[PDB]
Amino acid sequence: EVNSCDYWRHCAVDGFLCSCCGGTTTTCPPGSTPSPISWIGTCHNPHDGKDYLISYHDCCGKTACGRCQCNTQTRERPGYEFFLHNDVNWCMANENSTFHCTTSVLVGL
Amino acid sequence: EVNSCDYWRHCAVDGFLCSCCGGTTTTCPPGSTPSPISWIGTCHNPHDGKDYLISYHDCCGKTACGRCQCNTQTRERPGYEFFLHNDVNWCMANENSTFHCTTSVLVGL
Amino acid sequence: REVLTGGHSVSAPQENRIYVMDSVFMHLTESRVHVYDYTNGKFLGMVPTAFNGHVQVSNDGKKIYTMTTYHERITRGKRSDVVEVWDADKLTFEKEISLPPKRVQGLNYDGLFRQTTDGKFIVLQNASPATSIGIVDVAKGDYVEDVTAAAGCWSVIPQPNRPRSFMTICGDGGLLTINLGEDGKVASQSRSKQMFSVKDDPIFIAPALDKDKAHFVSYYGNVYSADFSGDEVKVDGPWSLLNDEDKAKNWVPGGYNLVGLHRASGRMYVFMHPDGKEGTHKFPAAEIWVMDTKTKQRVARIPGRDALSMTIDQQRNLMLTLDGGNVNVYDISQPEPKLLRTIEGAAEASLQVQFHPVGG
Amino acid sequence: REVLTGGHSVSAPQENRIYVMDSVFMHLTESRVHVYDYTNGKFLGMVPTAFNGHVQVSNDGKKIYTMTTYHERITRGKRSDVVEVWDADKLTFEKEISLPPKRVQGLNYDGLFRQTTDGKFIVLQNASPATSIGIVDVAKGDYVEDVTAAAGCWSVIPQPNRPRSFMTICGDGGLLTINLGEDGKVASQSRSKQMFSVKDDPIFIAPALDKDKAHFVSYYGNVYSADFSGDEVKVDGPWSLLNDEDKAKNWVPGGYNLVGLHRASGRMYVFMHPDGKEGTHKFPAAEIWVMDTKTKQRVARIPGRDALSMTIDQQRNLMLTLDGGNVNVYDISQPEPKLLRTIEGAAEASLQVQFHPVGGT
Ligand SMILES: N[C@@H](O)Cc1c[nH]c2ccccc12
Ligand SMILES: N=CCc1c[nH]c2ccccc12
Repeated sequence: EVNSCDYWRHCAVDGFLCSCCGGTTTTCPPGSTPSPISWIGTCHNPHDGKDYLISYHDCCGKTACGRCQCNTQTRERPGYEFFLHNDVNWCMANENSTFHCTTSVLVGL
Repeated sequence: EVNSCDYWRHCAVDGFLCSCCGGTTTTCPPGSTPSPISWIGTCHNPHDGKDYLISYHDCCGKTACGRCQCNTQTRERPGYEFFLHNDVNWCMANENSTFHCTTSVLVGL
Repeated sequence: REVLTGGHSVSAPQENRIYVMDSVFMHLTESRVHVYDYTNGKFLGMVPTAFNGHVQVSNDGKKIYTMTTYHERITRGKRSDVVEVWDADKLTFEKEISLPPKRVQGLNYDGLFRQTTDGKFIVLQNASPATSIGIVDVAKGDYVEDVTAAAGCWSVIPQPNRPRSFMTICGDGGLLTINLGEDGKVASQSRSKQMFSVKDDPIFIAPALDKDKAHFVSYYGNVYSADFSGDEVKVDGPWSLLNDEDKAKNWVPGGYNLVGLHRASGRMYVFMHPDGKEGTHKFPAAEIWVMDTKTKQRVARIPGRDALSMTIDQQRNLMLTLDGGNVNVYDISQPEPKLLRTIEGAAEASLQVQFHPVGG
Repeated sequence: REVLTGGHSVSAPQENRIYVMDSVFMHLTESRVHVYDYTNGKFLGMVPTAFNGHVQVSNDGKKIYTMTTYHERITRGKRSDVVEVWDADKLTFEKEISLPPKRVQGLNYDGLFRQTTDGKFIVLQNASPATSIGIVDVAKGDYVEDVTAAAGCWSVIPQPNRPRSFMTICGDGGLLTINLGEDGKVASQSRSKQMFSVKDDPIFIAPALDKDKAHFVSYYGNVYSADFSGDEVKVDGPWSLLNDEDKAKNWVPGGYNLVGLHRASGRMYVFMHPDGKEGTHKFPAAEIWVMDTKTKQRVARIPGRDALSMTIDQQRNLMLTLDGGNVNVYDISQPEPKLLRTIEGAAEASLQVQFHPVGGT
């Protein structure tokens, strides 16, 4: 379920799901570094019926994972609403900006 | 017909045909550099029935062309007959060794 | 005996050339520009652009500019963000221009990497993630200005009626105009009134750009305009792309570089799809709509061929569309576009195609 | 509520791991190693290896060694050929060892990037295009010097019965043996008699490697043998892989890393295809044949699944095969191999898979 682009909390992922890349929804694959910054999505949880803030931190410093590419756009907005925008590399400020995969971290309601 | 892997002069090409890459059988695509060294193949001319030496100089210093990949092996031999061998990068001694595409240069009978 | 030679120029005339920016997202450190002849689909050559390159051709047609990021050991070591100048005909590297390590890394929207109308300055988007606009002096081969006044704004829309002016879209729903001096430093600036509601009717950043005005389409199919015939930009809108029947089937725009303007006629081209709802703003085109911007009504609609991005050549009356891998070539000399050919396999993952400039 | 973390180790234990060297030929500057769990097909992580990377695991199973080429600006600027040392469990970079700018650039045959039996030296093929063998001192993190004696030879076959000796195949059709000193320099050497006719019966370079001997197959389905139980290598062959029926249908070997030896049983594994002729030596396997090297008879044949390369695990009695993109896992504890599973999409363009070492002392 979590490895599917349709999984509820992946609603604003543009990238490869880290859970298909040797990591999980909340951990970077070995040898890849979390981004301190991210875009944010608001996603609806069909199970409990509530909406949640999801932080899409990237994992960085390794070349493209290539697995489970997703391009979902719920509530995503262009770069003049920068932290809602997912057509930029959220690895952009890491020590190494090479993009590896995207995580989907639950923040709160 | 020169863009096909079956073309007679391409009988020991392992790489992308330069003629599909903005070059010709005997010229490198713009901004790629010929290798001074090459593997050699002996190919049968289906018209006059004679065998010809073909020199497979690479074009180098640009990333993979990606078009018209061929892997033909007529009279190809392993690395202990080094200049008959096509599983190595004949760009290896160029100022930039990145492999772009392979030419098929007619030497003679 | 035959002899292999290098040093050759591109085999087709400049006027035949198009540039397909292939992100190669699956292997993004080996992005490149593929150069094609649009008249016959022939592959002419390529320019390597390392990690997530961006590309534009100089306004005078003589050079290709790329923007990219290197690291000493790719995935580790010191970062170098650069602009490179390449010869357009030899497809060879000429010069590297150092940038601060904050050039935008992101999908290839046109407005992230542009130039002034006079061709003397390259104008590029930065994100650290704080946004600013960077200015490169082409003659000097130098980064000369960092426009921090553009913080909280995004993308560059050059004004074709002024030599060194451009606009950017800001978080307040208005436009910031920057006028550069002959040294590339900001000479003056101005801010428009609110053009669109950011919260209620967000626009796509891609302009349908005329000589003295620009149109933008919104997530809900409205059109906004910015008139820059004067020093102060005048803004208006919305008008709707949609009639009642269109609304009933929930038609909305979608794509990336999703609009274009044919300047002689005023026709605006837009990728559209039915069953629009939250989250469909990047969907492939079901149709291309052709809008008369004077009457503010649709004049034609044609199959979209799943296209995501487009570009227009004014002088040959052409539109290219691009579905990520394939480029379609259309004749737009009459109100209904006519499909001339498709170039299959032009890229693995491209969201941007551009013609070689012929205007000078 | 949740917090993103890095610094994690590979989730499956070492004994489950395999390494698929993906050349990514279409984008050869972004080659990498994909780490998979062979028991369930799970992707575990990866190591980036830049332009045409090569890879091996340290004999002790602690480190991954890669070999690659960088340039300051990829397609221009100064060249750096390197070996890199990576932690196997964290999949993180630890050390770069500088090489002379002539490491072999080529497809991923095992014998281009190897190590001595004692693990103290990395032993690699150079080509400038003049050939030599390069020696890296693992403890020092240094390049030693070229083995120039190996000019006109190709590839590295370690001698599993000696701590720092290896062989290479030469253009005269014999083997050159190199015995290193404790410092990684050549201490002694010897050259065998001609093993095979280079003109009339060229061999594939991939050894079927035993502890004190190695077997090689030829373009025409013959087998040659090198026995290095003594200080001088004794060479023999050919015998034929082919019975009369086989010969009638023109069966010959084909592939890249195309042979394997199960040491305990003496079974040799070979990719084979029918209708052989000049130019078919790299054709995908129609079948895998299992040969008894003691009786010199075939004991099994099974579908090839278009495989091109293989590797054998002595410790778990397994064989992996690889068709360029997919990895097949076989139980080889009996004469007839049994297919356990296939891992689809393990690579885009791989000609080499290797197990994480278990045991092996
Ligand atoms: N989640 C994003 O960082 C993945 C991405 C989207 N567009 C990009 C451009 C360059 C690098 C990464 C990306
Ligand atoms: N003409 C042979 C191209 C080639 C064959 N194998 C290679 C490995 C690395 C780089 C290039 C190559």
